[PDB]
Amino acid sequence: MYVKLISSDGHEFIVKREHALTSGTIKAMLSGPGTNEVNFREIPSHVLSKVCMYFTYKVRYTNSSTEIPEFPIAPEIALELLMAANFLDC
Amino acid sequence: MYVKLISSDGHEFIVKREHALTSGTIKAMLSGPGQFAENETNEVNFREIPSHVLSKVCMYFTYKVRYTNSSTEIPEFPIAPEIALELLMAANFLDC
Amino acid sequence: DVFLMIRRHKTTIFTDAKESSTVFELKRIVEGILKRPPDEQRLYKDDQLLDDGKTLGECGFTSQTARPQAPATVGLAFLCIEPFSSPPELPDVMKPQ
Amino acid sequence: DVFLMIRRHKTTIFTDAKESSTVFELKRIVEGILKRPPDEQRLYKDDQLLDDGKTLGECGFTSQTARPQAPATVGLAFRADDTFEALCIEPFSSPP
Amino acid sequence: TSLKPRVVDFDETWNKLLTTIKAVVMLEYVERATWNDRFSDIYALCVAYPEPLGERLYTETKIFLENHVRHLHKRVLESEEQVLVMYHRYWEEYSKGADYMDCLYRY
Amino acid sequence: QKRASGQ
Amino acid sequence: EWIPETLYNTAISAVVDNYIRSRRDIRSLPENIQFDVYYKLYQQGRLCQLGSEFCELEVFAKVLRALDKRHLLHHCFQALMDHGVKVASVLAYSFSRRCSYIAESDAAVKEKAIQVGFVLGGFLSDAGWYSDAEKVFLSCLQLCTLHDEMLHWFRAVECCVRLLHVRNGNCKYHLGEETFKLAQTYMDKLSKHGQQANKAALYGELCALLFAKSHYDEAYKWCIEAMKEITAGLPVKVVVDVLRQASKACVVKREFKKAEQLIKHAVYLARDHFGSKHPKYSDTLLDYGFYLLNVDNICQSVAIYQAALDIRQSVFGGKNIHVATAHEDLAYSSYVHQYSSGKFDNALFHAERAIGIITHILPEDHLLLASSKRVKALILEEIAIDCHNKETEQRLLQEAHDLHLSSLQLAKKAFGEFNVQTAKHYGNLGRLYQSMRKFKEAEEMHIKAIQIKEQLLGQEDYEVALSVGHLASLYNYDMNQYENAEKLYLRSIAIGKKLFGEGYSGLEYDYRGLIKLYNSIGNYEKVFEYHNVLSNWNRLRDRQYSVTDALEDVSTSPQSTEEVVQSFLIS
Repeated sequence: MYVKLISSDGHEFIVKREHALTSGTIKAMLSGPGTNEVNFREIPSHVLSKVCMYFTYKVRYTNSSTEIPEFPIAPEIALELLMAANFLDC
Repeated sequence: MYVKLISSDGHEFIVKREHALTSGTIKAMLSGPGQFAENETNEVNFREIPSHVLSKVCMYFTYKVRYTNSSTEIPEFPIAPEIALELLMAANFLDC
Repeated sequence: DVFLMIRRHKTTIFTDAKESSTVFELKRIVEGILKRPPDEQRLYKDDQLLDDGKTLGECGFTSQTARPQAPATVGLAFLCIEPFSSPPELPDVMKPQ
Repeated sequence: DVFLMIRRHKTTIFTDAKESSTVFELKRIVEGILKRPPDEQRLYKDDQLLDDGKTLGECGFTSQTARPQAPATVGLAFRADDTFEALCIEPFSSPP
Repeated sequence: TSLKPRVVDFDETWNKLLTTIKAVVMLEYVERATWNDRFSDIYALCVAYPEPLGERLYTETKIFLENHVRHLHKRVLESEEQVLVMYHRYWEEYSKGADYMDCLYRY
Repeated sequence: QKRASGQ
Repeated sequence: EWIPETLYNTAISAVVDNYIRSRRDIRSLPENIQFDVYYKLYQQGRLCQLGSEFCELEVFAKVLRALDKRHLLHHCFQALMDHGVKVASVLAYSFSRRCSYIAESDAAVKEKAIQVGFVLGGFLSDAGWYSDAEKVFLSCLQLCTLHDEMLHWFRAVECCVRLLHVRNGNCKYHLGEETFKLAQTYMDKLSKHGQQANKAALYGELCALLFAKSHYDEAYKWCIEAMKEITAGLPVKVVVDVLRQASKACVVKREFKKAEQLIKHAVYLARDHFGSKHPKYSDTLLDYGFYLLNVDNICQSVAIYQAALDIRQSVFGGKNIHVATAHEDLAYSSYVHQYSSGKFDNALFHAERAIGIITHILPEDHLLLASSKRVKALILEEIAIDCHNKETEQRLLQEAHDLHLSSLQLAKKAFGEFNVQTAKHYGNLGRLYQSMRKFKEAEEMHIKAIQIKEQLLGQEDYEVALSVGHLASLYNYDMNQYENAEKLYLRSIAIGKKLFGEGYSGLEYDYRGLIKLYNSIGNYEKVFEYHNVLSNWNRLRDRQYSVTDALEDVSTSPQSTEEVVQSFLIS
């Protein structure tokens, strides 16, 4: 029910499985051989933390009645996070 | 009569006083306690302005005075695009 | 509702909790995956231990400052919370060079 | 009126003279600046010999090729220990 | 060092300029090297990064001059029966000490 | 012209 | 004389010609130099090389600190907006995104960005981009709400006084009241805690919001309250802002003795400080011409909108709402001035221009587009009468029918059924139905027009009388109900001379109508009884016509500040 989300620098970011199913790549990583750890040797930890912060942001705010606040993506992290968003297909 | 402008690296640029008084800062630099003249040649120690641009300022000084209210069309000042920036910063500092 | 991450050394617990909940039930959430006894585990927000008696709202973890996009942080110990990484320092452009 | 850039070592004197004016009075202008005798100073114009006489018309440059927009450099040197030293002018600076 | 904008601490520049501006107003002796140096410090404050310290420079000078004239005011009001000699002695120093300081603050 | 200036 | 160019103006043209290589290093130049490089790019017409830098907020923060050359920035900014690139909406969004990220910071960084917002939002609001300035202020407002001390409460009320101003140029009145109510929440909190805030600029905006919604009874109440808080320590920009809005509420209050001293002091106060070229000076002239048009001083009202337009046509580029607003009012003033002559070709060009601009920059359902749409329709119906081509007469008069109804709907949607502006369209549509030969339909429009104005304004008012004369001409010239028209002409006659005397130039259509009124019901003795009064109107109008232009009427230093306020307050 928890997914071991390690980073390039050996940093784990475990989160609920239903939250980690927002990204289509992680859903594909869970499928096949191997709710366990998945190799993330390319994506670094400082940008994967923001992905995990987005995961709880996406699921909680689905069909929200109120206006959803902007997800903060810092300027120093924006370019690296964008490739992570495409690679994860989040 | 002659004003001895000194660049950052120590290059003197001795030019006539009348030419070097078209510069607002140099006019202000000589006016005041800057008149304690060595002989009749007042020196100006530009701490920040480098030498390669200070020649172009001085070469502008003779360019302004000679062509002032001239009858003929004035040739454009030859300014190297590689130094068009360091001269731009030294064209409002010197007010010339 | 209060969203938080729990960091002991590098494990991170992105699990929500009610603003009126106490620390005791959140400690049971940590042992769900870390499979460690809850009495040994102790939490340290801003290097300060949190009492189990006080609820989440009494520790400053207000739901208005615990948004899902920027959840508040809290430490954990059985502190050695290492930083994630250093993002590449982008130039300020307008700084002289 | 030809504009010149008589310069040695660090000094970069800016003056002017007529197209057909004599080279000797050009040394006289420098004579009244650094208080050196006219025969003491030697004009090493473009690393070639320049006699104390002559004139600017056949000196090697005209008014148009030494315009105030970009005047042509003229070397200078003095005689020390009963011998004339060579010119030692250097480039102004390296513009970044 | 170039004349491009750069970050500069106001206190170090203002203290290095307060001694010159104190001697300029009172018609004291400031060497040619320092007076031409003090023009760059004025410039480096009006184009300082990130915030141009031109307002702080003009406020501190305004406070400094307001300090100075009321300092001269205390040295004249106490000197009764010779105010006219003392005023003009302190006026020709300040009348030249304003135009000279006007040139320093030209930028 | 009979209705004066239009408001 | 052939004077050589300064080394500055030469080095500027040498770094602009090498802009591609030196674009990185130009952004590090001082503010005075940096703006002169960018303005040179506009002079060379290389707007693409320029709008690529103004879209960044940090550069537009640097070129916004050049207060001396702000009048050149407006023309350089407006050129970008017409060029294509949405440099206003990009800056406003780029500020809101950057402002939303420093919410979790200290009071030093937050105050740095709030001051950027107050000069950016103070520029977009100044250039007319009210829909894009509000997004800047709404981000600046939510920075002040995070910290709830006495220091930041003075900025939240500083945003709300500006938010109330960008929500009136955008004609979002229904949000304006909620903004004012939110301001008082941040005003009472600050005022109670031992720090009284100047409630003078803020009440001046309500003098224009409630003026806009035709709440002239409520407008004058806040007109007095605004000027009671005028203090000599206030900025001149704030002080001249209150005076012009106070004049507009006093003029529509139909009291003109107190109105002239407020706006003539405003024009003087906006000319000695701002000068004859700053947009604020032209803004005061626009409200000054409102005073002239309602006091029947129509002769020099055109010359004061043309001055107002020509200032805005030079500072605010081609397609700007402020230029369009001047085009609207100049078209209306030229409409009123040349109504008797019947030639509307300069007036039509101005009215068409004010629509070619507003439709480009505003949505199709904007209130300010409606008021600028009625002016063309008024001009079209007069051309549809003066022209002798029956095919042109019918089609152009039908085009003016679609414009009033479109204009009426936008006013009726936001101002409600019971307002002067809604009734003003009823009267204009009533006059149009008269020209459309729909005399049965023209009856019920004027009746609804007068009944709404009489219920709101009162039994005796200048607007009501001018509407009655529209109905009086209907009952007299083409409906032959002379008995009904007899009381209507007399009703406007008393009100017309009540505030203007017998020399009111609008009485020409009132006295002449009385002559035709008595021509078809006998009683030819009274025909000569009104015939000499028409000559009396001729004598009492041309003699007072000779007057100096209003531009020099204010002259130099006519009165003093904190004296016109006291003179007006006691009366």
